[PDB]
Amino acid sequence: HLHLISAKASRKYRRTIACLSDTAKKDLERRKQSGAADPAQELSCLKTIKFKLEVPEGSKLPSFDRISQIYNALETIEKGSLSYLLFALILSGFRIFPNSSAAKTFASSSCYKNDQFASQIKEIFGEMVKNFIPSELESILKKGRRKNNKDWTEENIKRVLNSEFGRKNSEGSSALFDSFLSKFSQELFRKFDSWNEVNKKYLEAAELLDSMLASYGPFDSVCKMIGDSDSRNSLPDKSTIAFTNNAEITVDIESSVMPYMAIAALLREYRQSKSKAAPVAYVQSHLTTTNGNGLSWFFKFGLDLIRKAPVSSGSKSLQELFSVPDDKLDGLKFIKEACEALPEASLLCGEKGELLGYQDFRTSFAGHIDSWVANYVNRLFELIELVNQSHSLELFEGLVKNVRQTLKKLAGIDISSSPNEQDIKEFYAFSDVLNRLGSIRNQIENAVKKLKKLPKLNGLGGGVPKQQELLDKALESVKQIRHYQRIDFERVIQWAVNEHCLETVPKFLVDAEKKKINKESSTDFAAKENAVRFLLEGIGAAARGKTDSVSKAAYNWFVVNNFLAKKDLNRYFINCQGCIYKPPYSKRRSLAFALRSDNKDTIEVVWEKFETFYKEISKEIEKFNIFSQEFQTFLHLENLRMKLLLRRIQKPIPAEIAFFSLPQEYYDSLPPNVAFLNQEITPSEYITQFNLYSSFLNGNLILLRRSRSYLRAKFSWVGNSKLIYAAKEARLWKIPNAYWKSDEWKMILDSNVLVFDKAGNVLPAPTLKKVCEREGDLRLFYPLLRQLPHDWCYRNPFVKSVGREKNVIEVNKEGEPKVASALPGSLFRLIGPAPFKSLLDDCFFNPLDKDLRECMLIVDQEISQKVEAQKVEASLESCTYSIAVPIRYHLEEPKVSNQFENVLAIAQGEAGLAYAVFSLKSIGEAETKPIAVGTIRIPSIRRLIHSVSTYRKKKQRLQNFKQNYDSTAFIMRENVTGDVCAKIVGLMKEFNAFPVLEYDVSRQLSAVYKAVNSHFLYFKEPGRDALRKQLWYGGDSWTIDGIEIVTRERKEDGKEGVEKIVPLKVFPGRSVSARFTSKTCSCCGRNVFDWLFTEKKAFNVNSKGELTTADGVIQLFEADRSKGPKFYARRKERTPLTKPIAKGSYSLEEIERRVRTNLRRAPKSKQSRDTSQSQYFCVYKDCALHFSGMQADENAAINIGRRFLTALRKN
RNA sequence: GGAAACUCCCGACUUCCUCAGGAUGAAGUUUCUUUAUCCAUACCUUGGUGCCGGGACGCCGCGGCGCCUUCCAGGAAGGGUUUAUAAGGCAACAUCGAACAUA
DNA sequence: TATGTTCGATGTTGCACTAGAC
DNA sequence: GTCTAGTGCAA
Ligand SMILES: [Zn+2]
Repeated sequence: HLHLISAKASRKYRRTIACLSDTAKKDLERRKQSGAADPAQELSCLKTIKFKLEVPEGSKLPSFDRISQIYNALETIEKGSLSYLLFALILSGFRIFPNSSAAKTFASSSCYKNDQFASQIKEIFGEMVKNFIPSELESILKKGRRKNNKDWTEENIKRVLNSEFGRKNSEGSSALFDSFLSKFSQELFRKFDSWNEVNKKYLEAAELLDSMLASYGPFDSVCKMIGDSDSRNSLPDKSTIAFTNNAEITVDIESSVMPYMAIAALLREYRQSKSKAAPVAYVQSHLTTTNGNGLSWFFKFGLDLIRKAPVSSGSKSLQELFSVPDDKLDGLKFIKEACEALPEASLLCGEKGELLGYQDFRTSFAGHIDSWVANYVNRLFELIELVNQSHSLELFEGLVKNVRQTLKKLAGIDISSSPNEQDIKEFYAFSDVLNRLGSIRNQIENAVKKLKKLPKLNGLGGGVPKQQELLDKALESVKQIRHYQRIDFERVIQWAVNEHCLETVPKFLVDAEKKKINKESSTDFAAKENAVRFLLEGIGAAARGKTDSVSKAAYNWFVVNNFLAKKDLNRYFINCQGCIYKPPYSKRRSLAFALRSDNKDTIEVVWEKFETFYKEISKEIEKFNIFSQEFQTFLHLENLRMKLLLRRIQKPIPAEIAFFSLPQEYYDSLPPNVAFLNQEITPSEYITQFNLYSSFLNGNLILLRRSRSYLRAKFSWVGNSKLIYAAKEARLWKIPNAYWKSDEWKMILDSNVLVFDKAGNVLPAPTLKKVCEREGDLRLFYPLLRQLPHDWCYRNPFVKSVGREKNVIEVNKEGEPKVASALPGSLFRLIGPAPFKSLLDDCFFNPLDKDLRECMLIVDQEISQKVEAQKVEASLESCTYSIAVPIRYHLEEPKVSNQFENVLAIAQGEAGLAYAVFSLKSIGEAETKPIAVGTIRIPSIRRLIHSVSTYRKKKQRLQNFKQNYDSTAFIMRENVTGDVCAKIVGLMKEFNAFPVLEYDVSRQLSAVYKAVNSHFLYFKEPGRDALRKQLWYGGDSWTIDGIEIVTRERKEDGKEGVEKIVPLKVFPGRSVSARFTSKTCSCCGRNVFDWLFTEKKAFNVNSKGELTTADGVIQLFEADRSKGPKFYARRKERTPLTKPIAKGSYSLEEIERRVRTNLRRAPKSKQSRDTSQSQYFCVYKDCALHFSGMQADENAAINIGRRFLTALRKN
């Protein structure tokens, strides 16, 4: 038919296109002038693939608890976790730096008089120079250079020094310091023969520098300084940590709030140092330390060493230069404690395995931490300004300012004290307080500033959840919630009894109902039938659909008591459609059922009837599980009754009576609905606060009713990028005969790599060995290696595949095959389909195209909860080990260049999508004739619409234990979303066009459309952008040469700017405001909205219904009455509009509905999958759609095309 | 668009198409589709299918049956309706806010 | 405003080179 | 020649 590209072909089309993006073109250009292309300096993207790993059984795999334990070491902020220690370190008076050198200088702060020297430098050079202080000077000389920075030419030396000193390329400039670097650089080139020699001989270099400087001015001896600090260094070799006397120590403090202080402590110093950097970045520099570099020693050598030596006795006293008294030694005790507490690294090891250490996780750990640091620090600042910019009120002001100190001290801006744990507690409480008052705000506002709540202070967490413990808490939570449920229920009714305020138990509805219908309606007949409905519906709802005892039981009630016809009951109950009670003066009125004429039950009776029934199930529910389908239903009934029971009160309630008497442990937060307990008598408002128990009850109930879940532990370690290429040893390969006609394979036989079976069947493992050893580029056999039966596997992270012989080849990051030794039963086989596996190959054989990146090991332990001992107990089920391997598509390859000629206009039908293509060439007023037009199926859509209104139970799929809400709905949208973009992508290829899509305006369905737009159109928001780049392979924008478009921005207060034209850029899609794209006609070219407005601002229908317009003659029709009501239904043809309407004179509005009704007519057959008004015809007798018909999508598609086209009043 | 099915909901236990490549050929102006061995082993989704079960609607002589039409006396011309050539896949963690809806 | 559902979004990781000791 | 513990390099 018109079959579009899908799968690999579309991935190829999209990727190719990426390469044609504006940036990519730039990159290629750069290569001409640049010559060599950097992998990291060109467009790329990451494509992650997950492969479960087929670990062979008979492997020494650890218990999940053992696996679980480590993971927690890594991610939890409790004592015995890395986060604590890092926190302990700062808290307990220490500092972490990226390198060893910066550490030594810091400690020996005294030896280097940076303050004066800079002072002097300014006077003499008359400008402050970046990083030109003795302290920093020492590191620079001492530091080493890599890559092409090592080249020992005068120029390179100057280049580096320039950069280090923030000196700009000013050759012509006769700057005092600029000309000093040249002299210095020039005088350094001369006297040392390499950079490596410069580091070794660092006082000589220091000297020289001081010597040169001597000529310009009087400066102290750097080298002396260097020697001086050098003499006093006590620090362990390469320590990236140091102790500060100026620091404040806060040992033995709360784990929950420790993070708060360290950030605060560091933040405070940010100010002392008068740093120019952002606060967010100052702490990340100083906490984690620049790529986990600080922790590389600290987690491996600093940890080891800090357990083995004693705080004071080399004694960790002189090594870290502690206070001689114990002014600040309380500090070492807290960190010494932190180190032993952290368990030694365990059970994860490298190849030829030896255990991995905490230093191997520095990158990820730092990323986790710094992410939080960014977020938390941003909060405070938000908080402070948040603050800066009825006894309780008394409390606020008094208590408000104290909040400033909390925020300020937290932020490190107050040196009055370092924040107390209580400081923290106060903040929330205040939050507690402000919030109430805000509501009060709203309290008298509907009678007729924002003391709005303030945001939370962030926290950190992590580690596998304790499944059993959490479950048990729920169980106890549930028992207690029910228990206290009753008491609040019992007492309030009891209170009512004494004050005798109870309304008629069943009158309530009648009264309440009757209030709804604002009219006489005889005495009490019109409102009592509807009162009988209501009871039925409510109780009707609980058991409709369910197949439990109670549900069927309820059904029986309806059956025995004969409220409705059997057919009727079934449809309500069994088929699950239609309803017992219609809201009066219903706007939809979807054929309200007929309660049986015969039954003569009275409203008072039903409640007595129902009440009796209710009693029955209550006896029964006693024999069932709390977590049960039956109980679930009963609760539904119980709530209705209980509320109805509660609702029968005509007087307000005493606060002491209704106080929601539930302990705190069992619950957490009450929304704002419940922000009260002067003026607290609540007129029938106990219902909502009352509803809490159920909702609260429901949450725990859900958790315990969930049969399956999984817990996840994930690990990412530097250097975990090695995937292994192994041969399928057990198989015999019959190379096809026709393989030898190609020169390559011809070449293969000669090399004698191959080893045959007596039968002439190649043996893979044996042959594999040959290929490894035949000296040279392995690349010779890459083609064979791609054909030779092989498997991609991964080494067991816990055991040691030492290796005696070179079994297989192992592949790294940029394609780095390395003949390694693989043991038997030591590899895990990656499990995935062909396309997936193939990429893995490409990563090996073809690195420039794509290469492997660091992977993540994910261990999902699946647990399942089941009921025993009248409790829910969880038991471990299956463990799956998976590997997520990022694939970097360097791409950065070009093909035969091209551009978009046509345009793709897209419209979305609710049962698919429609398009229209226009040529770039036809840019004149006339001839905007669409090259092509059509529609595409896309079934998912109807599935989405048709499911959301059905409200069916979401598909059960394993959920993380952490997740407490269903994500089933989300995934589907993601899916539906995919197919929609696919087609557009598909269409795009054929027509070499770039799409134009309507801004949005079924609501579930809109969510997806919103998303679809994310993929093509340009948006700033990171989420929207991220989606796009995924599709277009990191591509940014494609600009069409020779075309451009008219833009119209705004200035201020919604004011029109100016019509400016610029070159046209498509991302690869652009947008158009679809204002009544649908109303207008594609062929006609005339909207109907014109007289719409014109007439509204300031009626001669004919016999068949003709109207005098400005632009033609609009012929409005009514339901044809030619053959009778019963018949069309007979064929199912929907009663077409062939019959005219002529009432002589019509209202302004009347035609509006008429025309409304008149254009988007519906479907030909009743048995359509379309309910939407799929068809629209231009009204004029002129338009060809009048007699013919069209699809709204195509039409709208066209208008859309045309409208956009006008814009590009460019060439 | 090739080949197929036939009213319409809600539920219950089975089968799995498609999939990335390598040396070939036979044809059809730098492409289109066929076909041989051969490596790649099939992950996560959206799905499809077979099956019972509980029901419903539109006719009809509590029960039979099921897309509308029309012509030979159960059969030949037409209409519609629905589709599988399946479709998608960038991971992870921690944080924060509320966000939509339904009558 | 009220009845029940749910996502929406920020921030971070998915380093690479080599002097000196294994 | 092999490896890892340091930390520079691009930003
Ligand atoms: Zn028209």
